[PDB]
Amino acid sequence: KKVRPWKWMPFTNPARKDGAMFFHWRRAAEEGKDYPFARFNKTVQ
Amino acid sequence: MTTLVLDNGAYNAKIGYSHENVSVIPNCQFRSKTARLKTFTANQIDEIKDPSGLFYILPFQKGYLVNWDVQRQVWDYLFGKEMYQVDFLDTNIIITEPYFNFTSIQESMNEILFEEYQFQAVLRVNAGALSAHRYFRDNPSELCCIIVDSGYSFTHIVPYCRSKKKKEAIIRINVGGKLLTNHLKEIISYRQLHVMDETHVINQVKEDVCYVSQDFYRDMDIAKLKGEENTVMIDYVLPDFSTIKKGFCKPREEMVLSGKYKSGEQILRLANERFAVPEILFNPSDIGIQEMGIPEAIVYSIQNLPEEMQPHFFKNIVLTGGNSLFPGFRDRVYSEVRCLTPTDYDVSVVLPENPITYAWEGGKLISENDDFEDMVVTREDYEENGHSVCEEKF
Amino acid sequence: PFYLDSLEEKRKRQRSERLERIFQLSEAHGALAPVYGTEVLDFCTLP
Amino acid sequence: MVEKKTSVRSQDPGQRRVLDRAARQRRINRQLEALENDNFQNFQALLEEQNLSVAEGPNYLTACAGPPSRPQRPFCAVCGFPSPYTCVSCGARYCTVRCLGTHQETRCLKWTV
Amino acid sequence: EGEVTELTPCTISHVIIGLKTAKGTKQLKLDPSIFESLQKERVEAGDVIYIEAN
Repeated sequence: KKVRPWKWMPFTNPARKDGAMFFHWRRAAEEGKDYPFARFNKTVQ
Repeated sequence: MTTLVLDNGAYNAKIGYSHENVSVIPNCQFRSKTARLKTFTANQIDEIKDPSGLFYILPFQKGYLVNWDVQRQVWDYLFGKEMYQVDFLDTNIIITEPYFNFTSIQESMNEILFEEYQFQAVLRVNAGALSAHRYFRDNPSELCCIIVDSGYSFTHIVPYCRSKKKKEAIIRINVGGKLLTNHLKEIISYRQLHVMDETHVINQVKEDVCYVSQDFYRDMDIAKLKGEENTVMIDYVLPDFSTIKKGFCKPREEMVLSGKYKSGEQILRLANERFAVPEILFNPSDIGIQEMGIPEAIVYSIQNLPEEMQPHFFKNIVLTGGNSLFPGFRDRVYSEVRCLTPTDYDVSVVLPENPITYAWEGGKLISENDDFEDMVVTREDYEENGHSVCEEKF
Repeated sequence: PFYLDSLEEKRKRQRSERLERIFQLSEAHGALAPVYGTEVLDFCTLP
Repeated sequence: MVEKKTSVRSQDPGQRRVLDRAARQRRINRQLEALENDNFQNFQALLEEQNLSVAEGPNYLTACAGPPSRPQRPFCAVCGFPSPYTCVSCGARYCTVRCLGTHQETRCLKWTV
Repeated sequence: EGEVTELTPCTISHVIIGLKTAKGTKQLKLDPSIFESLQKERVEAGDVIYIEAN
């Protein structure tokens, strides 16, 4: 019943504008999910 | 304008506006042993890819409330998005209340509703009173009705006559859907191993395979005779969340009578429970409880004062809730009340065709009663009277 | 609330059946007379 | 020849003991409370605070259904089928010698502490 | 015909007896002479009985 392999998955950070693709050891559940730290992009006004 | 009808309990928290949001939204929070102990809310359970071993944080474990924190968190998470469109003073809410609930807890709930969420109006209508109003609107020729609300965590025999409920022939029974689910859990645990404490899959198995036996001792004999002949030994394959995410009763043809399959599932299952766990509602006290069934109280509730209500009471029996979902429940209740009540007095028992959200239907139908503005208590009235106007209005 | 016409009519009809039953049974329990009689037996009987 | 090591957990019949009435009632009460509960195999304090200010009248107390008229049926505790027998030790019911053995091995006087 | 649910004799003007079947319950008034037959048959609440009106 064990199916949940961790995989070296690529991802993109929506906070960036250059579309640079990085990599991360994500789970098998949140594949393609938004970058969680993307909230830390509130540049000064 | 629109209104928000809310019914609340241990298993379900059904909120709905004038047109949509008709579903079985739960009331408790779920914690997954695997998802880093994340605390999920009523509808966020769908985000959990593995509901095995979910720890339930319950605002109600039985008819009464506990740990406001959970209820307020659930309400906030519901309102925060499409469910209710958090706008507060634009519309009003109508909340149900148990038959005999904590006076202090309920008045404090009304206080919180007026203060924090500041609904322009809310009232103290009863869960049974709303169903009574629904039934009266359905049958205007009726003048008296008894509601048998066998909810997932409730069993209320509530009379209603002349648009007023009397607090003498009003019965509640602790044999609820939660008790049935826990008993099925304990039985499966004891008969397959010495310990098993999962809840989410067995709660589904309950509504999937269980049924009310029309002939209890006949089914018992059919189960006592070897499985080669019985028909109630339908096997149920449990979900593993890796090949099939939802359990299911295997077809009668695919059943391998040896009880073992080369596929490797936890299909193990027995026949007795299927019809033994629901009959606790009808013939309790077999396990040890001093709790009484459905029919003897349906009877007791009628013969108090009026010979003019008694006949209308027998004629108007409204079976509702969640425990009335098993097949044969209606027929069994009808046969029992027909054999228990006098012959001369007519006895008509009719369960609706879609009583899955009967409370929401009653609310959506009362939304245009042209008297809700009087039935309800408003912000200023509450602030000025101090729970007195709320105690007056229901 | 008000009463039921069907219920009161059924009550009336079962009461009429009851009255017919008493009329029948009382008349049937006295149809035959004795062959000799209590006084006849007492007169014929000697010490 | 292979020496089969036996178990030493066997209990002496001279030390084994029968049960009583209070303990059976506590067994029943615990089983019912567990069936009512929902967690691993609080509202107790809830009902304590509730009864703290309860009286006689139109309330939960006088609203409880009570015992029924039809007598209690003797259902089994192991398999659930009709049980014409009883356990002389604890009073639990059963329908077959296999059920009695399973009860003695898994249920009889092992959970009462 | 049916199961007894209550026996109450009203030195007896009559006896009220409750009978039960799978069509509903029935309250019956029987002559005190039938109360003797009831007592002799030793019927009580819960026993199934036949009582011939004739």
